[PDB]
Amino acid sequence: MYLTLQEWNARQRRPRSLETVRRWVRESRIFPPPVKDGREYLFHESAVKVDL
Amino acid sequence: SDVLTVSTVTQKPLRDSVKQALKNYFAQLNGQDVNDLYELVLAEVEQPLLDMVMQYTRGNQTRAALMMGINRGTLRKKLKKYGMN
Amino acid sequence: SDVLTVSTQKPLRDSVKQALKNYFAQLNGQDVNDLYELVLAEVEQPLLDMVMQYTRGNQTRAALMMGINRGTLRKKLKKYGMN
DNA sequence: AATGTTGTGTTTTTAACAGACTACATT
DNA sequence: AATGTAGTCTGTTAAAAACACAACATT
Repeated sequence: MYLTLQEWNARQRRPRSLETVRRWVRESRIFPPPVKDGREYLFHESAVKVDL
Repeated sequence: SDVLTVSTVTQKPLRDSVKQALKNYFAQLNGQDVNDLYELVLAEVEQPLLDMVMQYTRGNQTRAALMMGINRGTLRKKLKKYGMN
Repeated sequence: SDVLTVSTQKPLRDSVKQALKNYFAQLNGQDVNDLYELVLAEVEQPLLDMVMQYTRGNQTRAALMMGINRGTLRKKLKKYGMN
């Protein structure tokens, strides 16, 4: 049920650039916040972008 | 049925053009010893593919790496190899 | 002057160039995401086919011919189903 | 009989990978 | 304002390498 940043971005309504979505993670704009196992982030299926 | 083909006029798969280019390369082999035939075939094929994708994205590296399914860094490192920046 | 050529003698890089120009045209709006492995597989399968006929099934000779590890050769052969 | 090759493990090394982040451009 | 890109960096890790060797093969 955990996807990579690459996969989760594609599943979204409007997929953005990888560098932007990584900034979203850096700026905590995605809940639930994804853990970082090793070199990559693991998103949850349900995760969305909360508008601060 | 094959996705990558050339025009010869019949549509021959690219695997044929490689098979024929090695049969010709093996015939030219006047007893010489081949020690890095992989790097030689790869360099002859990476350089054209890099040129064509980069042309298609109009020089957008990110769109080009995303196209080939490779890291943007290894795209940049392979462009530096074949001297394309 | 080019080591790898196909029959006038045109280099192999030209045959690749024409194949992609043909590929890009056929793409009716489809999105590409794996073009490298698609091309590499179309080139690794014949080159393995050729040095295996050249060394007559001698894996050790074929691997040294290409400049790759013998296991790497074995691994790529298992990939394209050349057991 | 001697010598090379396969099959298949180890262990080390190289190369790809995802990401961070800034200056600048595009939307 | 938010997003996209190039360029330059970090880490993590998977591919590739080097090597070892009893088995079977070739000469």
